[PDB]
Amino acid sequence: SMSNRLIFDADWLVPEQVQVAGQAIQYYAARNIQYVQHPVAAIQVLNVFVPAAYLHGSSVNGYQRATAPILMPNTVGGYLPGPADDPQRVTWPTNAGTIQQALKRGYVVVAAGIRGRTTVDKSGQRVGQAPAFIVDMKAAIRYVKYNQGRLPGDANRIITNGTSAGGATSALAGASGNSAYFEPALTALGAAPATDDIFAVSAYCPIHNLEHADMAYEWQFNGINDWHRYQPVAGTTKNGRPKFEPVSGQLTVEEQALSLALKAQFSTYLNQLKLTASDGTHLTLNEAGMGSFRDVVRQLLISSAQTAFDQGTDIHKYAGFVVTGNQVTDLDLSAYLKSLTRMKAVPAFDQLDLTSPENNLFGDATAKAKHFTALAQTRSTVTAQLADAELIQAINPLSYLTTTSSQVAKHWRIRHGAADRDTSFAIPIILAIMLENHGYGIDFALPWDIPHSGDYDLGDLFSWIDGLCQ
Ligand SMILES: CCOC(=O)c1cc(O)cc(O)c1
Repeated sequence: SMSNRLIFDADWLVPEQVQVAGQAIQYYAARNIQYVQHPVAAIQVLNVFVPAAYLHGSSVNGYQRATAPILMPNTVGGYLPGPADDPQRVTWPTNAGTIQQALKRGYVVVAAGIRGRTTVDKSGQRVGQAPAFIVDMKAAIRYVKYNQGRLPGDANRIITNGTSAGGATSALAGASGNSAYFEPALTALGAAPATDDIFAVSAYCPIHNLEHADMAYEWQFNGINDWHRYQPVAGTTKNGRPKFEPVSGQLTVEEQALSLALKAQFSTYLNQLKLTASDGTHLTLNEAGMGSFRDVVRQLLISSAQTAFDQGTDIHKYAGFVVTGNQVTDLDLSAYLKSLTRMKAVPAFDQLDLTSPENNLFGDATAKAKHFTALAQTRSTVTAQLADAELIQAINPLSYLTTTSSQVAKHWRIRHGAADRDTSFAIPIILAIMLENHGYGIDFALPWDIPHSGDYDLGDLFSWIDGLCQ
């Protein structure tokens, strides 16, 4: 209610500890903070964790109470609700380990609870579909920045982090700072009267650019007709990890047809982006999906393999790589992709029967699911509606990156595993290049043999953060 003044009190912080790397790490915690005046869902709370030194006037890793970076991780996966995280949390989903390490590194951590596609209110109406996820992320950022100087850490040094859907969430927060589009939603929530532009973005395999992901996916996996992924089983746990029974299928001629068309459409979309290499040349693809852009994808995978090769890794686990002496000199991209295997069917994202997580994301209180591409809407196998064009645009990080804006985060670090088949490599690569082209700092790589995951290189993530903030 309006009784919630959204004023943080350091007095709320109580002492706790956790074991990390053979050491006891002491911190303080304030949990279950209602970060808007008018929440519609119980998940809309945030947890604050603070290195103990900052409540004793002291330093960690060159940081103080006033100057510490504020890492704002989220637990969003599959565009599902993301509960407020906790270094003590053991139930799925959680990046508790990351919080532990971050506190050890001297970062303030603000772990916000985020609505997702399955979230219902008191009446049982859906209130977590798009753009609830980013609205909540922004509202939590606004709470932190409103409470600058009351809350430990530098609110001008907010660094978001997330994996997959959560990576898109993090990238979107960095891209869309102070966007007028989200103002009516934030106002109706009673979010804090402050800005939501952030300092830096960490994103692991950001599942974004959803309206172009089907085209990118088929550009990559066309010619490969068997798909291999995972699906629900159960068994009672102690901490709710939803378990994955395998299922594989075989592309129908209808599917193959869509695939070939989708692949072709990707050339057109890609070319109109006017992406440039650092030499300044237009990155392109021809009608068959070959060209300088494909060569860039190939070079990043080659770079990935070389790093692994130099560490004694057997890169021939996958097919396609040419090694000449001590150098990965070339790559048969098609052979590699076939050895990697296709994961999703066709379309990969905007399914014709509205059964994808992204279909459900684009639903509303009235519609459980919607299409978000013209092709899937035209070829729908169920009665369906197209999601609003402005909404699709609003939750795509790329929409904001057509210029150097002061509202866009200046510092970006993006990773997508070289064994991650959940979206085309082209998707994070486009994001990476567009950032570079427009003058933003961008640290990008496709880490060797890394599956759909995140937070696996914390030592390098934290080194990157420290390079920015100290
Ligand atoms: C399975 C967890 O990762 C996700 O967040 C995710 C989200 C998507 O929209 C699609 C996907 O393959 C994974």
